[PDB]
Amino acid sequence: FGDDLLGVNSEIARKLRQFYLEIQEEALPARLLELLERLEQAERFG
Amino acid sequence: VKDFKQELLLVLPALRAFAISLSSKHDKAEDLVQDTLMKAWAKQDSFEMGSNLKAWLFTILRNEFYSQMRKRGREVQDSDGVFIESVAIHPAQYGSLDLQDFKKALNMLSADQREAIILIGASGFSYEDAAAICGCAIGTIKSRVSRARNRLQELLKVDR
Repeated sequence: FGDDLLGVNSEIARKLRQFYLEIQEEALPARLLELLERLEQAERFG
Repeated sequence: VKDFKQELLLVLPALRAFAISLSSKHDKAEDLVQDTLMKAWAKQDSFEMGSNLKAWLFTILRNEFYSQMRKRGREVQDSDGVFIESVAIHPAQYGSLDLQDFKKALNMLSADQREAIILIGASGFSYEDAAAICGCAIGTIKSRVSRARNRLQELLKVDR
């Protein structure tokens, strides 16, 4: 299965998904959420 | 409309993970996401209906990131002369993967290989969409993915 570049049964394909997941386990910074709220608020007054 | 905001909240965690994976400095990744959010909000009306929003957002972050690297590279060239590369990731909260080691392995890759393997192997983009993000051909992404994958296997000492 040479056309399978990522390797559906490879350990590296799994580790890539794991790394991506573990990063998202961490809390999304409040200032980022607060910024999003403030952007929406500014649109509202328009 | 609340709709664009709610769409962002869905993509925001993956967007942050992309920035951290891409960054060469641990304490600069979080500002990169912030700047991306501000630019995306301003350009939200230029988002083509029916297209990939995640790819649209990742493109903005990617381009802003390389823009920062070019600017920082000029300031380094006109000052001390040393680029600082730093890795600082809290240990895995859910599983057992050594995140610090994996990130260090990612940094051993070229800039093109690192981004390609993240977009394809982690971000869930198709070869077509990843090519559009990087502004290259599909064949280029595929070769970059293959080289990055083989290097990571040797780096992380995994036979698969």
